[PDB]
Amino acid sequence: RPGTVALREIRRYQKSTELLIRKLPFQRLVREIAQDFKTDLRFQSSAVMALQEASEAYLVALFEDTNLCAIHAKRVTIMPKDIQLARRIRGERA
Amino acid sequence: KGGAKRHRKVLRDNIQGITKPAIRRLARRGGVKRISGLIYEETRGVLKVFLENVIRDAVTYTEHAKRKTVTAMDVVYALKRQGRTLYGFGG
Amino acid sequence: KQGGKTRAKAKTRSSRAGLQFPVGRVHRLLRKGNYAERVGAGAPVYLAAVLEYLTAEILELAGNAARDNKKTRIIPRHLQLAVRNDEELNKLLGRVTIAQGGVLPNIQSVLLPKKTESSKSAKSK
Amino acid sequence: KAKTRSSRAGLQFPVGRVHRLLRKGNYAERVGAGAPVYLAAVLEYLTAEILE
Amino acid sequence: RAKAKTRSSRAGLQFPVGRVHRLLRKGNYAERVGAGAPVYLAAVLEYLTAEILELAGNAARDNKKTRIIPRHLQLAVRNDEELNKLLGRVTIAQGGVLPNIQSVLLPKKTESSKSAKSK
Amino acid sequence: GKKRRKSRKESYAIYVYKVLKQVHPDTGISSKAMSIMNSFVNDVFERIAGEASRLAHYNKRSTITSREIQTAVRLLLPGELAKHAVSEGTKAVTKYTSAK
Amino acid sequence: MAKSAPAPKKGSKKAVTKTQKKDGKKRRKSRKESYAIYVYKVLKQVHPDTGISSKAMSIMNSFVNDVFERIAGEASRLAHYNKRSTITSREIQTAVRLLLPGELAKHAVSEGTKAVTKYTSAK
Amino acid sequence: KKDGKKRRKSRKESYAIYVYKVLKQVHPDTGISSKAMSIMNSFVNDVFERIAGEASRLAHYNKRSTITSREIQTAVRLLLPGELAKHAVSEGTKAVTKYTSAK
Repeated sequence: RPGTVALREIRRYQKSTELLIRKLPFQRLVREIAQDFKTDLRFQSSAVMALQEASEAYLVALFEDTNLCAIHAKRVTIMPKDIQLARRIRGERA
Repeated sequence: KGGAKRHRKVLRDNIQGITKPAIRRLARRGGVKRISGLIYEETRGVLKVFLENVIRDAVTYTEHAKRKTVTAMDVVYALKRQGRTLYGFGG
Repeated sequence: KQGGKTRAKAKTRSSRAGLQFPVGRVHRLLRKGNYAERVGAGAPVYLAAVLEYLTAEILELAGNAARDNKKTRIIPRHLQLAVRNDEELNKLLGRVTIAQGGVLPNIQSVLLPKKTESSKSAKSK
Repeated sequence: KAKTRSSRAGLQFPVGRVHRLLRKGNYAERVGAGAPVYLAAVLEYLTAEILE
Repeated sequence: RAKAKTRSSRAGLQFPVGRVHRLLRKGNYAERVGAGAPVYLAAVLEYLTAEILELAGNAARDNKKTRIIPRHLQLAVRNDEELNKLLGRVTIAQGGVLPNIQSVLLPKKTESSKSAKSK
Repeated sequence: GKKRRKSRKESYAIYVYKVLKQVHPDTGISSKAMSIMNSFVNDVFERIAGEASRLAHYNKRSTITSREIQTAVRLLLPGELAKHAVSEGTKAVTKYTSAK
Repeated sequence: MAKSAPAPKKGSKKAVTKTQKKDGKKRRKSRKESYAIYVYKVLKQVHPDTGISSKAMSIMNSFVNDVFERIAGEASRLAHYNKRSTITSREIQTAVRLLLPGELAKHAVSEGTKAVTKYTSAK
Repeated sequence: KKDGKKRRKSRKESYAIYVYKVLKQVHPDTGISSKAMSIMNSFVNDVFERIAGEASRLAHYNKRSTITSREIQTAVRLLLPGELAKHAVSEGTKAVTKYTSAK
């Protein structure tokens, strides 16, 4: 039984067209990062959604790369090793 | 040996000129301790696809300049556009 | 008016701020590239100052790398060592390829067999 | 004015708007008349194929 | 017939090059002085003053302050090793001390492992 | 003035809809899709225009003509897409030549 | 020591061999603009006892041209983004914070602010 | 038109304004305090005395009976560590050329 509905989650989440990260914590998250660089920054409704969509798609693309790292090492789970390798090979880490 | 005098079989062999010692030096320079047998063939394949993409852009640059001779500037434009910028030739 | 006068304004090179790089050549190159409809005199001076510092900084580190290799003339290896030494320089010159360069001595730990190479149970296979 | 440049070439995308953006972007000192018509056709072709 | 430009402005410097010329003669360091000495000395002083002030501003930013106070001066002159050698013996008025703690002083007996926030 | 806020917004959404109604006349489009299409069309124009400008500077000409863009079209578009786009580009210029 | 503004002398030095003395000469090639004299000059100031080879000089020559294209190209990008047609000092300064990383931008901005102040407050 | 008010015009030997000026050149939007300025004023005086003292000793040792850029260049290398000595010598060479280049 463990892992059975994980495959079911693939079917629903890959034809759903929505955002998975909670919007309100992300709304306060962009303010905290932006405030340190400069103070008194006003955001917009489109700005939050545009920033969130790029971040979520980046994670999905990153997770797919780590998926190929798991099968490479005869694994089914994404250890932190997979993410570290994917960032270096893609050149995003440095 | 003038004229056409062209012999072309169904296969090609100039790729095989890059052989195991040539591949071995690159593997050692990258720190790879040991290299498998089929990597030699794949490395030749990786060289073929990488060169093909570069020449496609470079050919367009060369003909746009009405040039029958390739120059360091033309290959730089293809390399810079693809992101693999080269410093040392041209400028 | 058309009145003759002596040299009242500074009849020196356009790099009046002590810069050695020519801001004038940067100015015409800006016009050559058609970057902007109007180009102020501040841009070529500012660009040269950044370029002059960047040129001096790399050569300073390249010379230090040359001292490590015990060489007087700066070679592309010394320049590549400076670029790949600091993260700020490495990030900026990330995917660039240098001519006649080398490879930094980076080695993975798994490729050095040093713990009782004889065997894992006793002193031989 | 009876017909536009886009209609003359058979294209639906505004060739003149592409010409304005080319002048706005300062890509070249001078612009040929055959340039925007070629760019508009390629842009229009890609839009039609993807929508197809 | 007037002071059109100053020696500092002639050399592109801001420090009082002319004052250095008088100070060199005031101290009786030598029988005579040359023209290259004040310009060489003024540029050296400008680099030292600016770099420490540049580092002081960075230290002030880490301390969430914009007005440079003597605390920021002390932090800058003890972090860098090169500044440590020059200003190791001199003392800073109103300055503090860097947050240094020995291994034996932590709760665990002779243990120095902590979270990756300051070390 | 009287209620003048007609700032020109460069949008291809209306033109994307019109060509949509010709390849597939009995079809509709959503505004959200038009926003993506408008950004996609503008980005493609910027890439080709940016590529075209570089080609003119390489040849020391600083002039953009159908030859420059046709080379730029061949540079980025793949083999199948470029050859069909080249014919479409060649069709447009040769049709516009015989006009008026 | 005479006037040479007339057009006929604008293009000359052909190899027609109309020579009275100094036979060795050729035709004016396109000026491949290089920064070799400036790179060498700044090298001596920071390191008087350090030389450099021609291969490194060619690498640097391409480096300035590529960097100049990057910084000026980025500078023209945000000039259109804010609907501006004149670039004097703010577009590049903003581009410096964009192109160069944190520490590198700080050095470029600080020296650039010093340079523009030195350029002004005179003449 | 004569002195009139007087008896409190002395002690110009302070580098307070110059330290303030160089601060704005590198950091335009930051401030300073008199307590910090006093240390900078003391720092310049202490550094200059050490540098000028080293130059004075070199002149006595070599019987040159003069002070020029060469004496300070030797003194700069002695006092400053390697990283600081390299930059200080570069600044001195950079500034010397500009002064000699023109009036």
